[PDB]
Amino acid sequence: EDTPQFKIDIDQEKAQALGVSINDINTTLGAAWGGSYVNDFIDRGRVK
Amino acid sequence: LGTATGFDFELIDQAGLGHEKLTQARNQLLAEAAKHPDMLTSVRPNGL
Repeated sequence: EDTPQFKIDIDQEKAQALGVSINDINTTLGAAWGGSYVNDFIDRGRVK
Repeated sequence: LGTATGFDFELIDQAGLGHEKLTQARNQLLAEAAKHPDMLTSVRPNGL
């Protein structure tokens, strides 16, 4: 059933006036709140 | 194909030991298979 969900509403005029781009607004929003897969590493000889 | 009167053996590290822990298990097995000359001949590693 359809739930409450939290719409955040970026203004891109007001961001352009401050010197930020939306190429790191959406990343800071996305990687903090959703999580980001960056790359791989080795854990006891396994790629994880 | 392969050959008759000859086998083909693997040596798996199934616990995440490493490469230098597998070579020491590889050298232990070959030095123990060299003291049975009446059963096993020409035992060697295939790799480098």
